[PDB]
Amino acid sequence: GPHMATGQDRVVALVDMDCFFVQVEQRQNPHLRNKPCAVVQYKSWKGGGIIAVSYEARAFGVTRSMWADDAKKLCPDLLLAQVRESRGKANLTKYREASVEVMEIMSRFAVIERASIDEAYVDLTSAVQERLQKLQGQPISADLLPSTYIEGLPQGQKEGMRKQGLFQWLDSLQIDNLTSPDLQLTVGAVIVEEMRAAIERETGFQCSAGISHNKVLAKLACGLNKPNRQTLVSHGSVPQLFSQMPIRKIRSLGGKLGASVIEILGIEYMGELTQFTESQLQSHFGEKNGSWLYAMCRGIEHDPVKPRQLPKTIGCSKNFPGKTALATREQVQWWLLQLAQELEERLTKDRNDNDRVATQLVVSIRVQGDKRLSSLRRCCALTRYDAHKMSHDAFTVIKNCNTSGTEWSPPLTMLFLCATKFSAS
DNA sequence: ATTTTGACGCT
DNA sequence: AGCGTCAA
Ligand SMILES: Nc1ncnc2c1ncn2[C@H]1C[C@H](O)[C@@H](COP(=O)(O)NP(=O)(O)OP(=O)(O)O)O1
Ligand SMILES: [Mg+2]
Ligand SMILES: [Mg+2]
Repeated sequence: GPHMATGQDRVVALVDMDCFFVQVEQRQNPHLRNKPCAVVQYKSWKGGGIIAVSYEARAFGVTRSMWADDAKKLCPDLLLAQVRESRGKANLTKYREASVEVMEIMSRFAVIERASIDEAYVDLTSAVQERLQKLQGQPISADLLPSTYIEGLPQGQKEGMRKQGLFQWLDSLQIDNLTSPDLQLTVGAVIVEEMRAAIERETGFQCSAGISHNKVLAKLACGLNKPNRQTLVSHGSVPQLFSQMPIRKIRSLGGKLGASVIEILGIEYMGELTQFTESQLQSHFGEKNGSWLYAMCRGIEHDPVKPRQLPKTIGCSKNFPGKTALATREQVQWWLLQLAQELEERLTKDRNDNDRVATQLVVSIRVQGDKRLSSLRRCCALTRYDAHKMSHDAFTVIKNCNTSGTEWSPPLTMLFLCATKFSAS
């Protein structure tokens, strides 16, 4: 009762851009706007591989990882934008720069955690407290929440349903209580409406958001009403929401760990986890995972929003599948140089922008026939931002993988260079 | 022969 | 450190 934590101490939002790379391309090229569209990498093999899909194209069944040639079978009028190629490889600079546009806007509202190229968490707890003081007990008009869904409501047209749910929620709020978690989430949603309006006004890009008490629930909430909408998941909404929620839908449970939860416990839904003691869950999944699951299935998580707006690593990667695998020393050295030149360009820009220098170079390769994605991943010192030195050092680190008694055997099917371990500069 | 990323955990 | 998991 009075000593049972409820995980309602923070207001956390997760903002995630809608079909992000597509919107970047649609801003640049108005002919792509409001069309079935996808972003592809490469072209010669099966029309290229799709990495982002507009909602209009998703209605035809087009998905990420599809070859463009097959997507065209589902959607004959599908429009395509190609990722830039530089030095023989896909180059993601346009999307990294568009991401910075969005992150810098979000950072005006609160400190952010950059969780991917297109999404960030924000801890709105302080901002909500401030806004609740500026409010002075006044009620919250539905007009301040024009794109907000309240998960679980209404209870007892889709825009009409959205407004019915919001009306039920607001009618039940105790606006007189500055410590009420539900009121805090509501003010958080007002702030997120403002943040999302600023992103769209200042970049042209639309996004969705989740508002809840922790990162996992905010991320889950965000996807409930994509695109171009935001969703509030209250603590009270958790039992019903989790009662039919597949375990794999919760962040970190979409892979082998989640599959093992399902198999070992004989359950399907997140809510079913409440029927195990913390010790039982720790016995199956480890101390850390077990405690995390015990709290998470009750809607409780403590993972903080970390104050980090910039990536911690800067990497360059290229696969050489099938016949294109690298079988000569000239080939390996040429491609290591291509990757190192892109890396040097990005590192020099990062140093000028962000007052830091990377100090370690990680080199990773895959050899043809290896079942693992990396046959070798080894580090060396990164002492100067020079592409020829970095590529020579990478070659020195990998050269003893060549079992050729000029030739490279087995052929290399992947090269990867990554700068890590930044220090102030 | 989806690829190109990038954070964090384990030992 | 090097390897693995998870997800964008
Ligand atoms: N497997 C992959 N390989 C390469 N790039 C990928 C990728 N998955 C995503 N990206 C890139 C391209 C994506 O645009 C971007 C963000 O990924 P999301 O937020 O997971 N998906 P999006 O924003 O497109 O649609 P939604 O409205 O459902 O959020 O990351
Ligand atoms: Mg997105
Ligand atoms: Mg995303």
